[PDB]
Amino acid sequence: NSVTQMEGPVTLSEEAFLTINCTYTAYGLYSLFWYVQYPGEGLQLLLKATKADDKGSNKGFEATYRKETTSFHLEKGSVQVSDSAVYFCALSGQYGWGKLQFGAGTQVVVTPDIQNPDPAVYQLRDSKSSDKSVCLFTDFDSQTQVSQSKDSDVYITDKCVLDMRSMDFKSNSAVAWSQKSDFACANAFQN
Amino acid sequence: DTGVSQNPRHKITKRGQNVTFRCDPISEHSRLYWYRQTLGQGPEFLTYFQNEAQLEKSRLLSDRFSAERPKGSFSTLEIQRTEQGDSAMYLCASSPRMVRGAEAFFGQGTRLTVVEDLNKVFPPEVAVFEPSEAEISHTQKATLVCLATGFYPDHVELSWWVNGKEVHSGVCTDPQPLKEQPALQDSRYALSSRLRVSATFWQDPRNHFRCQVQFYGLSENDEWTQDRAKPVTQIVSAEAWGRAD
Amino acid sequence: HVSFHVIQIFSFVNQSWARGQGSGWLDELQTHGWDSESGTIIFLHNWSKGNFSNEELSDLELLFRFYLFGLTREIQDHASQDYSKYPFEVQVKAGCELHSGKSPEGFFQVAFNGLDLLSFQNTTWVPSPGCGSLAQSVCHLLNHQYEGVTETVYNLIRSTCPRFLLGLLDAGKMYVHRQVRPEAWLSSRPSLGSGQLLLVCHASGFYPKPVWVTWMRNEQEQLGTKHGDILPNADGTWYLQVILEVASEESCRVRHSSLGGQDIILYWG
Amino acid sequence: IQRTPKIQVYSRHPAENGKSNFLNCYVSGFHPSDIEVDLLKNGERIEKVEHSDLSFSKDWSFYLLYYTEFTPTEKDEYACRVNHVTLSQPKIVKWDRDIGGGGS
Ligand SMILES: *[C@@H]1O[C@H](CO[C@@H]2O[C@@H](C)[C@@H](O)[C@@H](O)[C@@H]2O)[C@@H](O)[C@H](O)[C@H]1NC(C)=O
Ligand SMILES: CCCCCCCCCC
Ligand SMILES: CCCCCCCCCC
Repeated sequence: NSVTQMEGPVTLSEEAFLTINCTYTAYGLYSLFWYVQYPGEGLQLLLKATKADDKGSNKGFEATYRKETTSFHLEKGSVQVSDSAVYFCALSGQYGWGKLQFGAGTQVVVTPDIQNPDPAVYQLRDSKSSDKSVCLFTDFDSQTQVSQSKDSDVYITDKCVLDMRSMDFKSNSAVAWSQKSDFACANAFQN
Repeated sequence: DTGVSQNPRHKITKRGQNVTFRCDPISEHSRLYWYRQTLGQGPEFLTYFQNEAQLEKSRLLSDRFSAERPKGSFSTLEIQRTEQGDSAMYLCASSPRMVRGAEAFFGQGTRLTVVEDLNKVFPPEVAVFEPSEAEISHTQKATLVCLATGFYPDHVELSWWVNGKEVHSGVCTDPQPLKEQPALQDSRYALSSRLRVSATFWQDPRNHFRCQVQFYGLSENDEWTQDRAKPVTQIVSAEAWGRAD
Repeated sequence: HVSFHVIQIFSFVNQSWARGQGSGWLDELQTHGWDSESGTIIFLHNWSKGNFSNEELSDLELLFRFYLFGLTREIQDHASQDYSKYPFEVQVKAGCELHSGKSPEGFFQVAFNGLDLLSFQNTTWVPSPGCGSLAQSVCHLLNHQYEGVTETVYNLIRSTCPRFLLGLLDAGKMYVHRQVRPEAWLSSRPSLGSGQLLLVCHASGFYPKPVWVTWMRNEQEQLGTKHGDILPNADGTWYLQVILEVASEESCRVRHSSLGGQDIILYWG
Repeated sequence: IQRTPKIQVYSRHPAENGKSNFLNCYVSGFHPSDIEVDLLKNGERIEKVEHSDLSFSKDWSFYLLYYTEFTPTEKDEYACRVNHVTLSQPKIVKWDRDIGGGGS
């Protein structure tokens, strides 16, 4: 493929500068594009540049068609959590009339800045069946690494960011669960 | 904003079977493309129609694959004798006539999962887990957890419904399902989600919370010989009311 | 041989039957064909690729396939609204021409039913004075609603064409700048009147095209001969005949770059 | 507009009885490009005829070379037969061993 883009994921906090590198091999009067795929959604155009030295701009993202360096780097000055997505560099050959040729995609994970961590582990019971239960690790800062499980009977998800918009509040959490009856939340998460 | 429409949205087929995907481009777009996408990779080109004419196919396109666009409008893509590796998202895109540097408008895709046996297809079980009193007293917030387990194949859409309406605030679902048994090719899958609301909101027993899992399964057309219910495409939900204690 | 010409000819006979063919040329010498079955470039010589990569040439090949189908369809769509105008034929000549120390020439010219219709000047589609309101309104469309096409044409004729042409000329120098010697011979037959004798000096199989064949009495040229056209052979060489009518009393010269300042003198009887 | 084809018939090499040669027919100056061209031996069509790809001159008029291997004898005759929308009947131009056909 003639479109090579940065291997991801790229992980950075809200307000940090984002750069996704993209290089290409092309001929004549090609056109360059950046597509974005938000979680659970289809692909859609983010920005485009049809002619050399054209800068494509959208919602703070920008990419400049730079012939002489064979580049279409995606930059955004100040990322927001909602920018977490997969970004695809793309090239229309046949002098800008051809099919999009895509890079492999670069996942961006934008982490919330938690200034007031209240890291804790809780146990929640099932609303139907009190005996089944789940563990919740939450309110930890974004630099905290959640250990993967070393037990096949114990499942631990990756971290996930929720945003309570009505209260300008973001928090990290991860979940763990098991069939074992002797299942202890304190153990699931390495303290 | 009627965009590109693809049907079906998802499709499970038994290896060896034929499938036909359909695409309706944006009204009057003369240019129509079919691409294939596997998670972790960009869309891969399959074929290009200018009006009704198929002016370019991928060199690596299999003879099993054939597309048509008989009236320069809707297009069909048929894969004969499916294989596991044909499993992917089949994307249709359309572009306007006579515009250079044109945007390609993508549909939502047909997600194709080729299975060895349809008998292993299973809808999720779904449970809602109630907020911890420790979380409430300690933070004045309340996290509900939804857990979808034992499903196969791995495609579900989990959404949260508070008081009859879907919500996106306070919600965070796992990026990907996880394998209940990672060493197995036919592992079933699980997925968790979290909805965080104020403690006082959860404490009100008049508030209704629902975790809804859309499962993509067998079609009405598929053969079924088990006593268990045909694992058709369906919704499975768990629900709870608030509680004062 | 300083100019690359890519030509198209589009024939519109019915609203159901239209047809597009094309070729590339160094003047009289064909360097490229187009297989319309497959929509591909035919590289007629093993230097026809010039200094371009397969990738650059594949990319151009698909552009031409789309253009040929697209131009044909766009015309068929506007014309099928008046079956009266059929049949008609559209021609295109596009390319470039190099001149040492100057900007290269770039052109894109279009004909309709054998007459100038419009051409591309700088960044503007200018109509032929001779094609009236038809030409005028087609140029309005291209200048106002096909700017994407205009930018493509500009770049092809002003950037790609010179680059390709230099590579093509470099790759085929030996064949294009080759010298091939004419065979020359005299022959006789009666005229249908006058002197009642036709002397015919022939030269065939020479290359390049510049040639000088003049009948001559002693060291003095003999005016009043019929000079033929320089006509092509299938090998790229040329043929020429020159006729002197005489009443039959009592030399034809042959000059060419391939003879290295040694002309061919045939005497006759 | 239309233009009538000009037809010139000539041999690749000096004709010599019983020596394989090539017979050329150059048809030029015509429009539109739709044309039928046969090479004839004693007024019968020769089956193995080849032609250059279509081209056109400064004035947009089309031109074409048809050619085929032949062997000139004392007695065999040879022609170029062209039909075109400008012509109401095929036009036949005999080859002459000494001056060709079609002049100019
Ligand atoms: C093709 O050549 C182009 C013209 O360059 C000149 O001619 C070639 C054949 C060489 O002799 C070179 O040294 C001369 O400068 C270049 O513009 C171009 O880079 C070359 N390559 C391609 C793929 O276009
Ligand atoms: C792909 C090239 C299309 C050019 C437009 C032709 C306009 C036809 C108007 C009669
Ligand atoms: C019927 C009029 C033909 C129009 C020819 C336009 C050709 C432009 C190609 C760029």
